[PDB]
Amino acid sequence: VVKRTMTKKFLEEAFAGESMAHMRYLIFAEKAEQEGFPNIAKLFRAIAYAEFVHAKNHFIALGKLGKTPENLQMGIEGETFEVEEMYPVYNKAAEFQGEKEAVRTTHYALEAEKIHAELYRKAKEKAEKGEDIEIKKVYICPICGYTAVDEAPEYCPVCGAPKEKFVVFE
Amino acid sequence: VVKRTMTKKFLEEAFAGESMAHMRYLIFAEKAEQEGFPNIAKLFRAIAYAEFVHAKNHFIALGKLGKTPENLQMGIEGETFEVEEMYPVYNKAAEFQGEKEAVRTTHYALEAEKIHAELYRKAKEKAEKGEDIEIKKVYICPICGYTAVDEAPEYCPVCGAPKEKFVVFE
Ligand SMILES: [Zn+2]
Ligand SMILES: [Zn+2]
Ligand SMILES: [Zn+2]
Ligand SMILES: [Zn+2]
Ligand SMILES: [Zn+2]
Ligand SMILES: [Zn+2]
Repeated sequence: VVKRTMTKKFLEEAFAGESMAHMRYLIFAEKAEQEGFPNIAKLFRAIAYAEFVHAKNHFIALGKLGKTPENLQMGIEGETFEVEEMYPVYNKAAEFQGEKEAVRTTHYALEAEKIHAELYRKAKEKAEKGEDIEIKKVYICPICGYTAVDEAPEYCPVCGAPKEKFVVFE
Repeated sequence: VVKRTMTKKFLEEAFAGESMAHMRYLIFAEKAEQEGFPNIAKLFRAIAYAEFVHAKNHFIALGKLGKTPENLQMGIEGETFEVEEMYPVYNKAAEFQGEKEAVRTTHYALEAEKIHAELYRKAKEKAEKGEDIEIKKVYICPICGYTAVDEAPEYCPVCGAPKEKFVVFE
């Protein structure tokens, strides 16, 4: 595990850097597909996986990967900071600054993070007792990121998108 | 498209935070499966996808998504900063501070990014004049992120991994 302050900071910044690049590339891949360059889309996804490899290495070298229950606790904390602190403030500044599109994306994010904290809380009870959770499927709204386990409403309660548009993990 | 300095800076931070959360959840997913929690892994992956939705929204609201050629150009500039500036320096700091794991992960990242810039450079050329790239397969080393198109090397020149460990994108 990395312990020297500067090196740790540098690897933290690299982890952030690799995460952003991975994310940029997945967004770019989707755009490339829409423009009819499926092979370039494949190129972006594959390189995104390389960035994931790099980020995972940095993440592990910094000692931030533990067991599933602790990982879930890190999730609960991150989500809670976003719900309670970050997004309410960013949302309010956006509104105060008349930036309507930023008011939208922060509101989309905020409502979904609320759900994530609770799901992770519920899964941690299970993991800590050595039990996997019992779930059939997860629905994600591809517009606002609204998240439902097993059953979802016919329309996204945040953005109004129809259930048929939801992304299903099963 | 967000113009106010504060809101923009906040969205940029939120995009960074969303990218890292997505990355963390993908790392946690892989760990949850290894520990025998396939459903928790499924929950990690699904939520990671929701973070992708939030980051894409912030990214688009920031005006950062263009057409494939200009997306490739932004990729090229990012890769070039990593290759020439960030990782040589982080690698040298890690070595100077005696952090051998960090020396390793920065070396791993470094060697792989050199390949990335060149491929995006090649793909941009094609994409500018309306062509998709020609190329069936991309190969990625799951240990160091080494990248090879069409044909895997007999072993990874960076980490030494057998041809057969490479992840295929086809
Ligand atoms: Zn990288
Ligand atoms: Zn979340
Ligand atoms: Zn929605
Ligand atoms: Zn989010
Ligand atoms: Zn790269
Ligand atoms: Zn390798």
